[PDB]
Amino acid sequence: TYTISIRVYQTTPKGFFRPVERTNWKYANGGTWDEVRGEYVLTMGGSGTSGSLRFVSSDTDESFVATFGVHNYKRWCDIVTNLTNEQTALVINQEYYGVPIRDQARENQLTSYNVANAKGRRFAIEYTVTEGDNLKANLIIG
Amino acid sequence: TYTISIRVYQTTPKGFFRPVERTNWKYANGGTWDEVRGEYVLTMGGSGTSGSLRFVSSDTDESFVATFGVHNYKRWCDIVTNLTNEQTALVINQEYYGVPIRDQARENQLTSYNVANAKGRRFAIEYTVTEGDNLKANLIIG
Amino acid sequence: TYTISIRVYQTTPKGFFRPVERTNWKYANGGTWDEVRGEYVLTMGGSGTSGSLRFVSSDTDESFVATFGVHNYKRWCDIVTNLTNEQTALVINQEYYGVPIRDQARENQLTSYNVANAKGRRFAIEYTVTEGDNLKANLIIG
Amino acid sequence: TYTISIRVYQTTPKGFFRPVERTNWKYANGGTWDEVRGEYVLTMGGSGTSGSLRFVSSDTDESFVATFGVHNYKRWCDIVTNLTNEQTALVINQEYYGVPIRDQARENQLTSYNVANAKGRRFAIEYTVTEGDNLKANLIIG
Ligand SMILES: CC(=O)N[C@@H]1[C@@H](O[C@@H]2O[C@H](CO)[C@H](O)[C@H](O)[C@H]2O)[C@H](O)[C@@H](CO)O[C@@H]1O
Ligand SMILES: CC(=O)N[C@@H]1[C@@H](O[C@@H]2O[C@H](CO)[C@H](O)[C@H](O)[C@H]2O)[C@H](O)[C@@H](CO)O[C@@H]1O
Ligand SMILES: CC(=O)N[C@@H]1[C@@H](O[C@@H]2O[C@H](CO)[C@H](O)[C@H](O)[C@H]2O)[C@H](O)[C@@H](CO)O[C@@H]1O
Ligand SMILES: CC(=O)N[C@@H]1[C@@H](O[C@@H]2O[C@H](CO)[C@H](O)[C@H](O)[C@H]2O)[C@H](O)[C@@H](CO)O[C@@H]1O
Repeated sequence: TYTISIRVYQTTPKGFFRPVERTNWKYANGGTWDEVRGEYVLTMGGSGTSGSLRFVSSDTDESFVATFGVHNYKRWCDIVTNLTNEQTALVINQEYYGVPIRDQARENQLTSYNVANAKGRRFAIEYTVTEGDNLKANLIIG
Repeated sequence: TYTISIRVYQTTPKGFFRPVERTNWKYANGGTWDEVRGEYVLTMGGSGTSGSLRFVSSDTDESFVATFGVHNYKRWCDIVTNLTNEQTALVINQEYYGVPIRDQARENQLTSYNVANAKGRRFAIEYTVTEGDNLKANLIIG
Repeated sequence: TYTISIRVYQTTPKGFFRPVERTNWKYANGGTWDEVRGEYVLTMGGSGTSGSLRFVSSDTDESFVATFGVHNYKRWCDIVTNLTNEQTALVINQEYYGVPIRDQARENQLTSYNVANAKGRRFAIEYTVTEGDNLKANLIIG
Repeated sequence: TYTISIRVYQTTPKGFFRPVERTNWKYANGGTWDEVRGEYVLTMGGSGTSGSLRFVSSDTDESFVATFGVHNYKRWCDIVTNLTNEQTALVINQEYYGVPIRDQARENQLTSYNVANAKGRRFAIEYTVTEGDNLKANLIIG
């Protein structure tokens, strides 16, 4: 059993990103999302699965999906932005198990990642605890 | 644009079901989940899509996925229980758009649905507003 | 350090009670309220303090304040209903440290309590774990 | 009836402030706290009351209470930090109605306020809508 506990930081008062979706991939006995002490907690039944969070800023027509998981006993993460309306977290979560470019992101087993949207705003995941059963990450909205 | 506002009634202090997942299907320009005044609000960009909520009772090894949507401009719902660990909301939500036994439930455009798990616990969805752009439903856990 | 973890059960689809306020009394180094895995968690820095939750049903003009605490190393609880608009949780929480009838409720160190409003609806607190540092209770809305 | 909708911006991934308390003062027919689309919404029954939010960073031994209200039909705000353990939101909210150094802050009817704690961290409230029945404010944690 793994947990990934996520702290969300919204760093600029320009626009407002709100949570809109949280998904669980089906591998390794699946997993759950819990809110715990102001954090988003992804619990997974083993290595080889993941969960996604989608955030939307309707003020500025911006959005992103942040995905967190464990691949071969090492944590991984990715962010997808410039989302079409068809790119919900349900859709994006699954792409990490069949789409080569997404597969590669997972295989990278990154402790940190960033990507910018077409509007120039950057998003980042930073694992602050990178080892063990109880992993911790910052999700930073630029 | 459609909304479905959901009030959750957990009626029996035997076990405890907690929210663990909320998904959005990709059709009809997708959708979002919001928490508003203690209610779950599914917003959708048109007719032909849906969203799912999974709840889990860890104390009693119970779980269910409740799905809400609009099909051909009429609201629909379904509940799936007796879940395997591989049946996350991500999985179940998507099955309503390709799996015949799930497709048919969606096509029924039901204003109410009730089901029991193997342990005899009943789960129900009852729409209280069944027409118009802003729909309302009770989710009742027995 | 004590925690009291509270599971809220709303048992009838008649009206809808939503959370509106959560307060902490100042004794024993104060305390906090956290949402953890769908539960309300009151953490307190020792014996001799408490915290309150207020719920409101605007559909039916009903409300109540449920208070939980530890007095002389034994848990206690009370519910106040038939609230005036001036009876917020902030007000009610404090009354257990100066108002004789409220003082008495606290001194009772009850594992369970119930009270009905003028509309005939009953509310109950039931401690399921009554001893130790990590206490658990059901808040049942009739 | 007044509303104040609050967007929280936690801007620095050094420490983590989590919500721990939300209180309502008793004047002007009281009020409520709601979570709406990722925002905190304080609703009040008239002019002359307020509500408080306490946030705590356990990692860094930091905390603050942010208070929002309407005084003589104009919005007001204040932040208190460097809190003792006895200074819960319940305590602080009430002090704005009898304690001179707090009364004066309320009477200032400020559209913006900023303060630093002993460790040098800045906290700010900035109203984005300053007139009418439905007010809006950013709460910025530095
Ligand atoms: C150890 C590990 O991380 N393995 C993953 C593997 O996860 C496993 O998937 C199977 C079903 O395919 C099953 O759910 C099992 O419980 C999981 O541990 C992934 O399938 C692949 C991605 O293709 O990556 C690793 O091998
Ligand atoms: C109007 C309606 O309810 N139609 C649905 C249809 O939804 C549409 O799907 C397409 C993509 O196929 C697109 O997303 C469009 O925006 C939607 O309105 C569903 O595809 C089907 C599923 O069987 O059911 C109706 O025809
Ligand atoms: C052990 C216990 O429960 N004692 C309470 C007492 O709590 C204590 O209050 C003082 C300040 O008065 C201080 O905050 C200390 O940390 C607390 O443990 C209560 O004051 C009284 C109620 O009047 O009840 C017990 O004695
Ligand atoms: C209109 C206004 O803002 N007045 C406030 C006043 O609020 C009123 O308080 C009384 C009880 O004293 C009652 O609750 C009424 O509904 C409120 O409008 C405040 O009491 C004072 C605090 O100094 O400030 C103004 O006068």
